[PDB]
Amino acid sequence: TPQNITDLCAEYHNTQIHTLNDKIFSYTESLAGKREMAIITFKNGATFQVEVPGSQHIDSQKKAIERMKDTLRIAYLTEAKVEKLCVWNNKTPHAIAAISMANDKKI
Amino acid sequence: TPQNITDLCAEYHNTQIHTLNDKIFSYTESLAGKREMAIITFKNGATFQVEVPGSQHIDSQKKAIERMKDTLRIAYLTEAKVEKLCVWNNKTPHAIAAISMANDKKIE
Amino acid sequence: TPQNITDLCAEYHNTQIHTLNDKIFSYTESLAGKREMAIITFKNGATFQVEVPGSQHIDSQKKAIERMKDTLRIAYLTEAKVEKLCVWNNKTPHAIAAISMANDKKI
Amino acid sequence: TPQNITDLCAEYHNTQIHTLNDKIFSYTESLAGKREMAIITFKNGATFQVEVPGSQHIDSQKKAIERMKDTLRIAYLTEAKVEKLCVWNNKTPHAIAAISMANDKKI
Amino acid sequence: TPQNITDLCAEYHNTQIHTLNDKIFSYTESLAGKREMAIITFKNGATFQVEVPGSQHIDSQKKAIERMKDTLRIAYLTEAKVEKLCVWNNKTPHAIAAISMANDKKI
Ligand SMILES: OC[C@H]1O[C@@H](O)[C@H](O)[C@@H](O)[C@H]1O
Ligand SMILES: OC[C@H]1O[C@@H](O)[C@H](O)[C@@H](O)[C@H]1O
Ligand SMILES: OC[C@H]1O[C@@H](O)[C@H](O)[C@@H](O)[C@H]1O
Ligand SMILES: OC[C@H]1O[C@@H](O)[C@H](O)[C@@H](O)[C@H]1O
Ligand SMILES: OC[C@H]1O[C@@H](O)[C@H](O)[C@@H](O)[C@H]1O
Ligand SMILES: [Cl-]
Ligand SMILES: [Cl-]
Ligand SMILES: [Cl-]
Ligand SMILES: [Cl-]
Ligand SMILES: [Cl-]
Repeated sequence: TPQNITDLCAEYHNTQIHTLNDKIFSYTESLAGKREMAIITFKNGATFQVEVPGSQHIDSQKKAIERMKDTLRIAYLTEAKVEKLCVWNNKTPHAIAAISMANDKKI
Repeated sequence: TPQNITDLCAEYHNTQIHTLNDKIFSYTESLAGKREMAIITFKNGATFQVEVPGSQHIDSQKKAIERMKDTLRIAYLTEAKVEKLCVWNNKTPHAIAAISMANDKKIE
Repeated sequence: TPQNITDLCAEYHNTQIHTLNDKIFSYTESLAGKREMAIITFKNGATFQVEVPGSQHIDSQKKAIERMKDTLRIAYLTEAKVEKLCVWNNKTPHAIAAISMANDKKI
Repeated sequence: TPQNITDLCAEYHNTQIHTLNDKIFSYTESLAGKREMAIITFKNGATFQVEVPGSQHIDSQKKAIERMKDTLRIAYLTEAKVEKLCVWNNKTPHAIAAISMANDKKI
Repeated sequence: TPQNITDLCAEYHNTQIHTLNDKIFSYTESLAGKREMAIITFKNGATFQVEVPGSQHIDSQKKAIERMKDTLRIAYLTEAKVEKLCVWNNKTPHAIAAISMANDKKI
């Protein structure tokens, strides 16, 4: 089992780490058919999505996808500082796989 | 896959964007039979709903409909600034498809 | 489709609007068998319930009942001002059908 | 239908009211097998549980039990004043059946 | 039935108590297939996980695992002081079984 987001990311193909050390700039969610997703951006312009659930996901991910959208909403609303995101880069926008938050970390 | 609410809205018929850049003024929710819905207004009278679930909605939307109602309630309570709404304009009040929030975006 | 709580209320038999313009004074919830319900009161003495789910409710209402209890709890804990309640008056206490909140509204 | 926690409590065998008028001192929760429960204590030492779900619970209580655990967590974190608890006194620690909160009530 | 996290811990093999009396330093969560988990750390370098649901877990634990992840996220965001963690020591990082929070306690 990995002990941090960097080592978790390294277990998967087509993933990279983005280091943000920043709060989320915008949050978007949709209930439109076939676009039931969230999108977040950072102030520089970096954009990310939580993918629409689909056949690329296994059953255990269904709940985790819903959790990630809860997490991003509350993070946005509390202006919580996001440390890193693990993403799949074979999607546009990049698709969120994991998130870390560590407000007090010296950078 | 769209990158923002405006491009998202352009994928659908009978939709438009409202640019609000303002907090929600009132939040109403109902459990009454056949009116299981939410209604929000902004200070000068602009009014929106989250539709009662029905045969126009597919199963993948059911969770997202419940999520939107949660988002609107917490936005109302925290006085969070709503940037845009994507709505269907073939309903009255206009029916919410998507929402974006971006507090620090400089308005022009 | 109604655009406000007053118009929504007028659609049903056995309903009325209470205008409170006040925060909730007390919140009570129960997990006891056949009394899985919530009760709120206001400082003016008014008492209301969120009814136990039963045969008088249709399937589409089950989720909304749980949502109403969530909404009343967070309103209570944040001292959110409640504008109006739409209630059924053929139950004692009066059974909540809809709630509206509008902090800045002038009175 | 009862109008308050005291009258609700008196409808059940093996129950009693505790008048606390105080915030929760500690909150404990467990995911360990057969001990999927919550425990709260007050500064006077009073200790209570939200029981592990079981065959003594009817289906309508499962959701209410999960809600009660949500309510206690948020009450703990916001330091909300608990007015009264209704508890089953045939379990040790006594098992929570209902809760009431009423911050502005005189004591 | 145990009345506290220490006595709860002593009912299970391969467990131990960590006393932290400190807020969570970082929170990490993942939706990646087969790594649907959460990881928290403390200032002192100590790292803990909430395990991916699996065949080591009984059905009644599934809801409680999801609840624990909710509790840790909200604790991290509010800077709530964690008192003790009960963990399994036959996993790396140590797997969380229970958590207690008691802000006003004398150390
Ligand atoms: O688990 C979800 C992931 O599934 C992979 O197969 C896909 O390449 C990724 O882009 C992401 O969708
Ligand atoms: O997905 C929900 C939408 O479904 C469409 O068919 C309808 O025209 C819209 O008004 C909206 O109800
Ligand atoms: O939908 C809930 C309502 O159902 C009605 O039939 C009943 O008369 C009301 O008191 C209320 O229970
Ligand atoms: O519904 C839960 C309750 O069920 C009763 O039968 C039992 O005596 C109580 O202690 C409590 O467990
Ligand atoms: O219930 C979860 C636990 O199950 C045990 O059998 C295992 O040894 C622990 O490490 C933990 O996984
Ligand atoms: Cl892979
Ligand atoms: Cl793509
Ligand atoms: Cl009617
Ligand atoms: Cl009884
Ligand atoms: Cl064991």
